[PDB]
Amino acid sequence: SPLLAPVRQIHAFGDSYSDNGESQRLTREMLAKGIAGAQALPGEVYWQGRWSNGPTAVEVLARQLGAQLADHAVGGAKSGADNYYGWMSAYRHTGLAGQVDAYLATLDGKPVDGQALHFIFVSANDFFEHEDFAGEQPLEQLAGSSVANIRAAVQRLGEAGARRFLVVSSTDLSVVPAVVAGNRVERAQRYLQAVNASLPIQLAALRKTRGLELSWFDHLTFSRHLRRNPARYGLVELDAPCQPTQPSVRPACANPDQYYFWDEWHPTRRVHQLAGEAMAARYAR
Ligand SMILES: CCC(=O)SCC[N+](C)(C)C
Repeated sequence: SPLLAPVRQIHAFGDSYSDNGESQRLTREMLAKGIAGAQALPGEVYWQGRWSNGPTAVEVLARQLGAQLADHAVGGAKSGADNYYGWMSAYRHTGLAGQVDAYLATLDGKPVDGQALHFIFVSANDFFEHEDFAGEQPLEQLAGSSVANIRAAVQRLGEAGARRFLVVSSTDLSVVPAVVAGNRVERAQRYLQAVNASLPIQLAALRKTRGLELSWFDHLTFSRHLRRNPARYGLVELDAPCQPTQPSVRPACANPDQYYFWDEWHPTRRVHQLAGEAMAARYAR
């Protein structure tokens, strides 16, 4: 199958797996304004506003493709309007649907770039918020909502003029250290299988109806290759965070590039690099 056409501009939408500074900017604005419950995100033990110790995967992807990046993703973002952090809603809707809305409002009349790649990577916070705040919805129904929400984002961007998309699957929530510690490995498996079975069917139907260029990145296949043969990728430690934060911050491991996880939820820069390189692989430079 032929490589897809080159990419010169990316518009990225999603959560802390893509965020390159928005949760930092937004939370300082929320702190300055006095919004109740606001905290400085991501925190002290993170690199330059990323929720990791280096560039996120979409930033690597942009580098790999020779593209410029406008990264609208916000740490904590859910697939609908709002954030894992409920207190942000008093200031901005920073979920995927919020990000789409702000991107389209910020065009200032001008058209959508029909050549820009619209990059969508979200859903983990749907599961985390459900599990952390005792959500009552069955997981299959939550998965349904996540899927609807993502499809609706692509439909809305398409309606406004976007033509090119890369949508990332659920990551393997089942091996995230926070999920292991919460004894929630089976819930994560069931959730991520339901999103990843359904989403690509919905996206294929939309891609055909609206004549889109839509690529699907299966992040679970990707992390299964990394975790089955880690020495091949220079990785040694697959389960412990390099930078513990929970219950409290402790000293970082000395060899973070041999680690899969930076904190209890987020991958290291080395995993982000590998993912961004893999994501670039269906596109011509
Ligand atoms: C995990 C994908 C994200 O955006 S991190 C946001 C906050 N949390 C406590 C790690 C869920």
